[PDB]
Amino acid sequence: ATQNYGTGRRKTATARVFLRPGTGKISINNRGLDQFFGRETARMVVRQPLELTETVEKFDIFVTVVGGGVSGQAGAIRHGITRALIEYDETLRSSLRKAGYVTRDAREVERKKVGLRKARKRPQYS
Amino acid sequence: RRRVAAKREVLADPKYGSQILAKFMNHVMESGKKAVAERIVYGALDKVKERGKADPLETFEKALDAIAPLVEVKSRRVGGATYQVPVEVRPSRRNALAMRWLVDFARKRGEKSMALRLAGELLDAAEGKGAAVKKREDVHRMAEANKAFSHYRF
Amino acid sequence: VHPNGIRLGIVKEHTSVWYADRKNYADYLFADLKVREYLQDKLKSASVSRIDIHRPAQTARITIHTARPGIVIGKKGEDVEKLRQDLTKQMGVPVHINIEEIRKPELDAMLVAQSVAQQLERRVMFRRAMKRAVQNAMRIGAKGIKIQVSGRLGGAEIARTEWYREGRVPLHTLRADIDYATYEAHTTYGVIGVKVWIFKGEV
Amino acid sequence: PRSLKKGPFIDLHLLKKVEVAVEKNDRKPIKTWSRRSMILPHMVGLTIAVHNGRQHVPVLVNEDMVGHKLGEFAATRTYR
Amino acid sequence: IRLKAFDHRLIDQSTQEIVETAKRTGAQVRGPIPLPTRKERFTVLISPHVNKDARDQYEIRTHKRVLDIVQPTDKTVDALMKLDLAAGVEVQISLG
Amino acid sequence: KESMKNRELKRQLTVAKYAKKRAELKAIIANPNSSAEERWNAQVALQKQPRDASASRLRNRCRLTGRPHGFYRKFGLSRNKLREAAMRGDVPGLVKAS
RNA sequence: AUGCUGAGAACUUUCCAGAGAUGGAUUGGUGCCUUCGGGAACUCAGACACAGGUGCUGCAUGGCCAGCUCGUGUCGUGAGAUGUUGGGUUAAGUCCCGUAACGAGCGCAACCUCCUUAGUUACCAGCACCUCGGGUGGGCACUCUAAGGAGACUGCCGGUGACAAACCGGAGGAAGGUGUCAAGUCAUCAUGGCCCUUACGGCCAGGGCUACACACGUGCUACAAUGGUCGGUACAAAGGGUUGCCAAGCCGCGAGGUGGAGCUAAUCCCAUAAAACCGAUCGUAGUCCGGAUCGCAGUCUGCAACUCGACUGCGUGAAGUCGGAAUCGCUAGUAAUCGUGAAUCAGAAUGUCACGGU
Repeated sequence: ATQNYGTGRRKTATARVFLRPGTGKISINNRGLDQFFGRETARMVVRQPLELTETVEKFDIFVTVVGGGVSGQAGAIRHGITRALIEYDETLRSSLRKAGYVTRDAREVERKKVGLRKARKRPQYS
Repeated sequence: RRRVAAKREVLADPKYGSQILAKFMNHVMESGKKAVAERIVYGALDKVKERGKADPLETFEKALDAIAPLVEVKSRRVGGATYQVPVEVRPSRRNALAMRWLVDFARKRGEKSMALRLAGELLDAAEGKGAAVKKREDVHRMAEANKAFSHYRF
Repeated sequence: VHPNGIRLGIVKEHTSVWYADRKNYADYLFADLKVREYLQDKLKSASVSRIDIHRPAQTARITIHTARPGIVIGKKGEDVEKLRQDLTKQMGVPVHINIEEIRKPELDAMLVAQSVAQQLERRVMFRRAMKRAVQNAMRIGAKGIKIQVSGRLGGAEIARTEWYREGRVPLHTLRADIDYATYEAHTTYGVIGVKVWIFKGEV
Repeated sequence: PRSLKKGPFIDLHLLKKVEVAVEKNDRKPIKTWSRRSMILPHMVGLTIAVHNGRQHVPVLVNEDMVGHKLGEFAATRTYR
Repeated sequence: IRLKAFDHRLIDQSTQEIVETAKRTGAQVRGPIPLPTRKERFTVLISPHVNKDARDQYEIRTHKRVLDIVQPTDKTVDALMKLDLAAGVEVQISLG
Repeated sequence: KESMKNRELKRQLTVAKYAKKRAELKAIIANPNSSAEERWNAQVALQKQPRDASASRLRNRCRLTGRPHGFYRKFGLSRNKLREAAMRGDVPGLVKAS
């Protein structure tokens, strides 16, 4: 069927999309997007691929992804919009290079260095 | 000496529909909270026109008229007096001084509504009678004694 | 920073493979000291390269990888109980002692470093002999031996890093192995530590 | 800390020339071999000298004392 | 079955002698349940002069495995308790 | 020094010399079940009964060297051993990773 | 650390001159190998010798940005030089082509997304159930933090350049070009010219190391207005854990000593918490942020809190107003304000804090 497995990841996650076709319905983390979130702007940043792939009338999206911070896996809703849909078809394949929202940025907080203050935040010298 | 960086502007605003305004959460983010920033990123733009009669993208765009300079203030040596460099420059220089210093006069007002003491200066550029407009006309007539120094001894 | 702490795994083996529990981790760490201090001052004859100390079923395990059995072994176990008693009475657990065969022993580094302190104290020459330490141990087998000599060399104010190198010995990589035999002893004047960097073949 | 979780002071070996010396008159100073050693709250008005190694100090004790160490008659660091 | 073993290389070679030698005797023993790397960072000093800018990294691993026997009668857990060590492996056993 | 490394090392058998009166006198003090007359009976405990019965003057060191700093809970040894132990292989499981 | 000789082997030496060790009344014991000879460890002990350097001494006694040297060959009378210059390039002694030079070692460069089998005891993507916190089968596919792994390109076409190192541009695809500076330790292993030599072989040691009289290596914290005082939010939560970590606390405004769910921890003790909504009366202050000697005094280590300690309850006693003389120093994951749990088995180890969600 359309009973698939996609995964968005920010801060070492393992996600669950219970995806099916429909008409533009969004939900996240056993909640709605108007239910867990609100008092932010990061909800409809994901609108930017969503309205340009014209899937606002075709799919039902429920990407549970947990962990991180307040607006940290608000950076994971960035990723998991088209992963479990390009495993269906190949229409929007080359039409998503303009956005560029899949690469898990490895410029996060890596290994801990002594002598410095943080990863590569340098201390006071003379 | 090679320029290795690649200019990557990322502009996609969730509700506001701007063109050049979207990613500006950098000095509105005062190393703190985003939920504190929610009435002052766009909620203050929903607070500029509430005493006015327009759309808040009307007045924001026209900051590239009279608080943007004409010549540049970088210092250069030949063998004598250190000459600055007046020239007609591309918009990335003069309009860089038309957005970030317009908000930089926000502490000597100190009024009610933290959301209003950031964006209570933007509507003053309809005639251009605010705070950043005084220093832009200082630039042009402190460039009379320099304007011939572009090829000869520059 | 140490290179020899990296290859604990996919190339060589630990010599202390034993376990007690997380609060019990330092009970058999009491017995891991006094065994090596008896081979340094006393059993210089049939010198020792590597010592494996393990805790098998119900007693202990110490294997002494020497070179000469004819000085130790005599007439079917006359000194086997003499190593079994003089060691394991300060050691917490007793040791059944096996003896293996390391025929052609000129390719361990400790089997060369613990043979030069017996040669430098009685005024045997300091320049012709460190050449001939690796002129006659390089017929078959190894391809190169470096010996960094930064030390005494007759004169008391010397920081001359000597250049007794013969072959090709890279000492930075892990597949090309690094040997490190830093024995130290007291010559007639001046503290001299015998350092040996024999390079065998890789893999 | 240092509250009155410890109410009394029943110390036996710091005692046997103190509690017995009530019936005997007060003509000799009770010498002390510590910077710690204390005595009863019902004997109030004895003399204890600060014990460290060279010379002794004037020690004056009145009726109203409840709190802490003997470190005030001679100081901790007595300003040499 | 729970053990108390060292690392990656002395339980992944110690459970190979357990499950196949317990499947030979007509019994059913389940498969290996994983356990990742025991993350703990260690910091000491290495400089001959006293120096605060010089620290480093170390670790001791601790890896155990969850197993269970469905029909408990196995001599693989008691007689092959002395086999499943080589040098310092201490095989705890559980009758599960 | 010779009259120092063998006079405080003997605290293994002198601090717990008694070792049976030292536990029969230090648990029910943490119980409020003692009566109002019984503030004194539990205080004939350990001091003039010669005063090597507390433990405020013992320190943890190395064995072969005797260095008190650099001592951890996972060893009986110190900071000048770890660089020179597991490369000769005196410590199990100490392996470099990330 | 000592060689010779000891009654009693060793213990007990708790108790008394100790306000402060023990010598000893030492409250009892004869032990120990049996040619029934002999032998040996110790609380202290009387002789001879010493161990201790705890002053001195890094000067005949430390070894773990990028260029420097050897060997061979040459030119030069020689020291010395060529190699390593130059021309085009490089994070680079990185190279390409030239070039009486040719090969070397060292620094540099490199070395430290794909998966069978997976979840005895978490819990709900299969689902009944649930207090919809999942008691539990089932969670191996619509998974719970992976041991170890094809891993990331001079790979390719095209315009420059001698075509050549590179340098500019395009792939795919919500991933594509990275051997140095007469100085701190004869002292954590070492090692000298003189020394204490009834002695730093004796130790229970009869206390006398901060007059404020300054510059400062200065280096979180604010500029009183986002305005002056809390017990509240979708909410941290596991390991070491057989002399340990120390429940909901009955105690509480805030003290979770008797209690103890966890005693070998998909358990938990600090177990409570995240800078959000519109937070109150009143709407812009050297002051209703302000307490430096006068917390006295409150059943927790337990023989050792007689004019001094956490417990911040805010009745009081202030100096924080655009950083200017001039300079710490910021070109990309950066300039940048949420904390550490655990011993030789007793828990106040602060400028470089396991995650700064910006």
